[PDB]
Amino acid sequence: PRLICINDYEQHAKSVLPKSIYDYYRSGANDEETLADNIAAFSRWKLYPRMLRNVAETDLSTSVLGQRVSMPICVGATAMQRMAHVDGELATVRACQSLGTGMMLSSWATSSIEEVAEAGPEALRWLQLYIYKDREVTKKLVRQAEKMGYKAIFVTVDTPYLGNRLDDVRNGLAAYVAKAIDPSISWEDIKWLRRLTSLPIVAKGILRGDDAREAVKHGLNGILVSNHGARQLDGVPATIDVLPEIVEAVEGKVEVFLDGGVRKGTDVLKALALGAKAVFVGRPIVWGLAFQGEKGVQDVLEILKEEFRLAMALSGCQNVKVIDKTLVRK
Amino acid sequence: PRLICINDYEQHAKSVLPKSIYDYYRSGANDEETLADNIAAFSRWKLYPRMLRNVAETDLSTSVLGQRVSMPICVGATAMQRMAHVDGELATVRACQSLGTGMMLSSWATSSIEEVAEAGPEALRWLQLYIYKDREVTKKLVRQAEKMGYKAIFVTVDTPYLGNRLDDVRNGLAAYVAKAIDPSISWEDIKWLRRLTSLPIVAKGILRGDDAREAVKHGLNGILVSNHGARQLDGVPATIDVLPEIVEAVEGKVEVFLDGGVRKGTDVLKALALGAKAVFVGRPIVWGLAFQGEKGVQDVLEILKEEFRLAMALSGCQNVKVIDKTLVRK
Amino acid sequence: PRLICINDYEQHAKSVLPKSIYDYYRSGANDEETLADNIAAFSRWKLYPRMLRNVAETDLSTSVLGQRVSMPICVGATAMQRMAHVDGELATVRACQSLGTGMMLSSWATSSIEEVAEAGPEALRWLQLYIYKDREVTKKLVRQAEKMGYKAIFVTVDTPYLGNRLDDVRNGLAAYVAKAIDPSISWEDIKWLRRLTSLPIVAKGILRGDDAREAVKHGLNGILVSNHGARQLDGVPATIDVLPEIVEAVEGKVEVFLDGGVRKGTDVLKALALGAKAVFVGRPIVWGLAFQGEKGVQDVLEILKEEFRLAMALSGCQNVKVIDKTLVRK
Amino acid sequence: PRLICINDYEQHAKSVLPKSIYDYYRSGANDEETLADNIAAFSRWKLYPRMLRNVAETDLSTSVLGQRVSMPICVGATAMQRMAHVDGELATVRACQSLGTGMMLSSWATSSIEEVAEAGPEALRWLQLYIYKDREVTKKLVRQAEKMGYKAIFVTVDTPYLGNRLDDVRNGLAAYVAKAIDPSISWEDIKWLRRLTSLPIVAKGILRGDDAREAVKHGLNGILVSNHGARQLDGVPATIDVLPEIVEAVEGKVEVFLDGGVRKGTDVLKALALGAKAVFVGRPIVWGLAFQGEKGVQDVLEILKEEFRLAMALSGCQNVKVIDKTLVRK
Ligand SMILES: Cc1cc2nc3c(=O)[nH]c(=O)nc-3n(C[C@H](O)[C@H](O)[C@H](O)COP(=O)(O)O)c2cc1C
Ligand SMILES: Cc1cc2nc3c(=O)[nH]c(=O)nc-3n(C[C@H](O)[C@H](O)[C@H](O)COP(=O)(O)O)c2cc1C
Ligand SMILES: Cc1cc2nc3c(=O)[nH]c(=O)nc-3n(C[C@H](O)[C@H](O)[C@H](O)COP(=O)(O)O)c2cc1C
Ligand SMILES: Cc1cc2nc3c(=O)[nH]c(=O)nc-3n(C[C@H](O)[C@H](O)[C@H](O)COP(=O)(O)O)c2cc1C
Ligand SMILES: CCCOc1ncccc1CN(C)c1ccc2n[nH]c(C(=O)O)c2c1
Ligand SMILES: CCCOc1ncccc1CN(C)c1ccc2n[nH]c(C(=O)O)c2c1
Ligand SMILES: CCCOc1ncccc1CN(C)c1ccc2n[nH]c(C(=O)O)c2c1
Ligand SMILES: CCCOc1ncccc1CN(C)c1ccc2n[nH]c(C(=O)O)c2c1
Repeated sequence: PRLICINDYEQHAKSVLPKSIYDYYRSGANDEETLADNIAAFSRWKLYPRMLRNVAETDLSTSVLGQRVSMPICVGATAMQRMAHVDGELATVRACQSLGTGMMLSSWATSSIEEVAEAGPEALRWLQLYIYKDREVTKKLVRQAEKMGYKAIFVTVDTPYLGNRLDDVRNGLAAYVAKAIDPSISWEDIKWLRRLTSLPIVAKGILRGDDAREAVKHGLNGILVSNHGARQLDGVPATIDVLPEIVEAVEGKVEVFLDGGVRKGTDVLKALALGAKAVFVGRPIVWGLAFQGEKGVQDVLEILKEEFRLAMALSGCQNVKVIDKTLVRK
Repeated sequence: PRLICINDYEQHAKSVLPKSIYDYYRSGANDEETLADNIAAFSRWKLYPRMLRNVAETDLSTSVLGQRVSMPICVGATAMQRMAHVDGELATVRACQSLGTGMMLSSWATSSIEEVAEAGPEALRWLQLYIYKDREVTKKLVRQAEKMGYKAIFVTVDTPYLGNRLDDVRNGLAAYVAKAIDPSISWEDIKWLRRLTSLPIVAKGILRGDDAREAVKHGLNGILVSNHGARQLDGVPATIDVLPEIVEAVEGKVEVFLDGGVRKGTDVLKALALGAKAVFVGRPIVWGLAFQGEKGVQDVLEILKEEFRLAMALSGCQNVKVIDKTLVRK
Repeated sequence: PRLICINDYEQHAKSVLPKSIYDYYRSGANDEETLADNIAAFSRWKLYPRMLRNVAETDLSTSVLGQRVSMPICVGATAMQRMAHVDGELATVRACQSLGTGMMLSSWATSSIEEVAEAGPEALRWLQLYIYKDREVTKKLVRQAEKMGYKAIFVTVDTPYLGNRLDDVRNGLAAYVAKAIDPSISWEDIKWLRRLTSLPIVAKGILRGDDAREAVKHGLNGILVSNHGARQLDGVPATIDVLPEIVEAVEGKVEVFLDGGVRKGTDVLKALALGAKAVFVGRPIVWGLAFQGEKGVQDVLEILKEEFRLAMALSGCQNVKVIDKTLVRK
Repeated sequence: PRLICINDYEQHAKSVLPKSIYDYYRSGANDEETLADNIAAFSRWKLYPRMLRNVAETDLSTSVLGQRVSMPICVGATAMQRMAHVDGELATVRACQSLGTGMMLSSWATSSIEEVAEAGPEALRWLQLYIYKDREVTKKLVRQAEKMGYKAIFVTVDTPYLGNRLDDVRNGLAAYVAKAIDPSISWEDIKWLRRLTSLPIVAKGILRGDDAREAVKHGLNGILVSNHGARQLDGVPATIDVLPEIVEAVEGKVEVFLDGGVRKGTDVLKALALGAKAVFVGRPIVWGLAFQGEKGVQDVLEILKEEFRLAMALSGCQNVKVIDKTLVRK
């Protein structure tokens, strides 16, 4: 069928995936208050476009942690991509290479670090890391990322335990993940990881300014403002609503990124107006895989790219450097 | 059937137009957040009527850019009127002549500038203009408007590219329009147009006070606060909500007008209380054409006129000069 | 059937009245924004009950314009009561006599001033007045009210013209009323009426503090904060929301009353906490007549009385003198 | 069936109880505005979790009125437990003994004070008291609570009369309760009860800071911020919304508790962040009994315990002493 926006990709995925797999991907934690809010919050921020600026030649390119990208829209870590499409993470990395954007690989990816680097040798690639109770396997992942040309580590800090998604309980794996992830992870473990690698490290899952300041103090290189796609603690705010406090807190010392609820080009524009360098998408990528593997991911990323180009042009922004805080008001 | 308010005209149009044509007229951009808000915002502004003022002889007349009109309710530019009714823009201009109000003719009208002036020789007529990549045809339209007795140019400034209306993609023309409209349009092109004609020029599609001030600085003669009927950038505010900032910004130097969401006489009263000189209606006119051509447009304009008369009388306003800011609070 | 609250009476009335008659009674003006708000606004004001006050002997009695009543809940003027029940206004006045509360008789009542006084000789009775273009018949009504033992005039000031209720247009009388009511009514006509009678006069339909102050300056004896049951100008605020401004404006010089949306005993308590002396009910009385004439009106008034007694007791109020502004917050 | 959250227990109870019994348990007063708000209010308070704190060993234990409990989640008084399950209050007290939390026994319990103490000899048990018109039976209950090892009296102060639950009227007992409960109860009766027993006394049903201060002045030992599960006066605020004012008012002199709307572990966390020592649950316990008596109550309490453990861990709280006001914002 004819899919023209990200919601059409979700609707198609619901129509072709087994219910248990669609529910795993769609679900948030508990009553899904934050899942609704990640989307509703973007709608509350209103755009104040400038007219007559000359937007004939819109340039979406930017950089993430010193590496050039084609657009401020990157693929976030999502476990279990092979349940959406046989090609899983290799399909995703091939789409990212085509688009000129970066892929954050889950540390629970079915495809190995090496396999993804072999499928996307020229793709910008980052590794998402959990600090596992087994620090030997944690270290081995970081060293493999270094050796295979990955350009940053995104350490997930909001998952001492996995969240309670009610459909997953109504429909093994979760127990095996709980056995592996360390609930004792502290700032001392961040000091260890900062000593372990010279790669840029981003703290993924920060929601408070004081924690963002502590990440800067520990010599990390970025914050990804994230509520884990509303899958961890329900009743946290929308990421777009905490973004301004986090940008204020880090005083320009490190790049700030956002995920959670990005579905449209205007969502990207609002996040950049509030000070994010770039945004990451989770579920939209899975819906792309479910439609048509590599070509479906490419289509989702091209829809977001073109929606973002149009939103930039209609708001009077030739390039991402002129996106400013006066474009948005809540 | 018996149609007694503007929403009844829309419902009738949905019942008789081909789905693709109804959807073209009804649709807003993307998720249609602004389309809903243009209407909902009017409901948030509450009326504080004065009693016992003597409203036996209500006078709705006013002026637009120095020309007398019967009511502060005028017809906005809407392309493709011949898809609603065979008589298209000639039906509309004949209704405007009957009512004593003005018609803004789209520059993509099926009827020529001359043909409309021949159908409505005594009608107040304005030309809506896009600055086309072809500046020769742009100049020719302005000269034809001058020669055929049009009294102002409304230059549309919010359309460097056309918006993404999802139903139009689900259901050629849009490509031909994208080929013609210039995305490079800047304030330098406004200086060119201000030098090209002595007619009054109104900037249509301003949403920011700073842009309104720049339009005054370039010697334009009015601002039409407009989000293009919520068809361009989705997630901009409702026009009624940005109107007060724009009125404040221009410090009484030029007339300020409003379109977007006007469906009822109380909408007209709220816009005038917040400082608009007059309001324009888009979609209601198309629904009038779909019902009964000239007589349907006349009926829609008479419903709005009489709703407005009643709202003025119930709020204690004998004429538009006594409509003041204390009538409304958000 | 078993009707235990005012909404059950409405539901029963919808089930037994001809659609055109139910719609006439239920309807508000235009899109019915104020009709919804008159009810929703009461829900936004929250109650802060005091505990342990000794509410064994609750006393609901008060006074209206110097006359004792059994409860601060009185019957408002509603035209056309004989369309709900053959006994119409005689049923209503007999119920008011039983309850010990007052009845405001519409000046468009089917039963004459004399007939109502004959049915309810010991009932507290007031006359609602329109200043008719025919000042002779206006004067004759006031003199008949004086002669037949009525204790006040409620002059309706929000109806220069009748409102636009869409169902009445979809389903004669309205034209005959428009022919009779004077749209020229001004404060000069209030000076005339204040000279015409020594009875207490209440201005019914004031929504602004400045108009309330003008009513005090003209020697009127009360304000009834009213939007005519949301049937006149749509998009005015809820009466409960403007009540505090009007109470503030009159500085205790005259009694302030409220109608619009009273359906429950807690509505009565909120209006008294915000400074109203008493409240009036319109539609609930008509639903009572539709159920069972006099006995139905008596039942509606007894439900409101007992709901109000319970709300007073649960909030720690022994009598209406201890109802204070700290009981409510918006 | 597989019940994994408290709402699933309610849905199951609706499926197995007679409608009249389900409606008795579910219902709130009048239009049930407060019943909806007790739940909606928790959703408006947002959580600001701290990351990287080391939550490997979460400790939920606390104390209530000097007695250790396993978790800050206790069973509130609910009359008529034997209508949900044959074992009624004996099932409930056996579940509380298993969990290591306390049970507040209704003074209208079917099981006697002695019978409950015999079923749960090692359970933490409190008596909820009404001051009955018969002060002899009131005194006898307090003495029996003392003799049978109960550790506090919760005196209910928001019930001079029972509330108006509309389904109970649509579907005897209520008349017998109205005959027994004294509407004259004042602060003088609290002085009497404070002289009658040396047990800790908690005032249950306070919604105002000034009343909370008066309870402290009368030598009571705690406040239970309660609106009686929204069953008394409708249109009072949600308990979570008045909690902060009550905590502020008592200046740390006495413990403050909350009930009303607790359904999830994040509700418990929000109440403790705003200064409650512990929370009580009413309806969830009845749904547990309806499912499977003692084992159903145990399951409900274990679901709340584990939800609360997870919410504490995901918010960076090792124990209840580190739960602070910066975790929440409205
Ligand atoms: C199915 C699924 C699997 C995910 N797996 C991971 C993971 O393994 N590691 C991780 O750090 N984040 C994971 N996330 C969270 C995402 O990285 C990101 O925070 C979130 O998906 C963004 O929200 P969105 O889905 O609304 O874009 C996952 C999210 C989803 C929906
Ligand atoms: C079907 C349609 C066609 C339109 N065509 C034009 C156009 O050619 N030029 C223009 O400046 N505005 C155009 N507009 C925008 C209107 O001039 C106006 O901004 C808008 O219709 C007002 O909102 P309303 O439809 O809620 O009244 C169009 C709007 C619609 C709905
Ligand atoms: C059917 C109907 C007839 C009414 N007739 C009159 C009238 O003749 N004169 C008048 O002053 N107000 C009239 N009112 C307005 C009421 O006096 C009062 O303002 C309103 O009914 C109160 O709102 P409620 O219906 O929500 O209680 C009427 C209202 C209704 C619903
Ligand atoms: C069916 C039912 C019976 C109750 N019986 C009593 C009672 O006998 N005494 C009392 O003090 N509170 C009683 N309550 C109120 C509870 O103690 C508590 O305030 C309320 O249930 C908490 O709200 P929740 O049900 O949302 O948890 C009762 C509540 C319900 C729902
Ligand atoms: C149909 C697939 C069901 O896959 C699961 N079901 C239950 C639990 C875990 C998984 C998958 N795994 C291994 C992970 C691993 C790390 C993760 N980080 N975040 C998430 C998430 O889902 O939000 C993670 C999921
Ligand atoms: C059934 C008719 C489909 O007509 C189209 N369909 C798609 C694209 C364009 C058109 C019509 N044309 C030529 C224009 C021209 C200028 C415009 N300015 N604003 C609009 C608008 O629709 O908001 C414009 C539309
Ligand atoms: C089925 C009955 C239809 O009765 C009508 N139908 C239409 C118009 C008038 C009436 C009734 N009349 C005579 C009046 C007279 C004075 C009034 N003041 N307020 C109202 C009101 O309805 O709000 C009034 C109605
Ligand atoms: C199917 C059972 C219907 O039980 C009733 N029906 C109506 C009235 C009373 C009861 C039960 N009784 C004796 C009590 C006694 C004290 C109470 N305190 N609060 C409540 C409450 O329901 O909120 C109370 C109920």
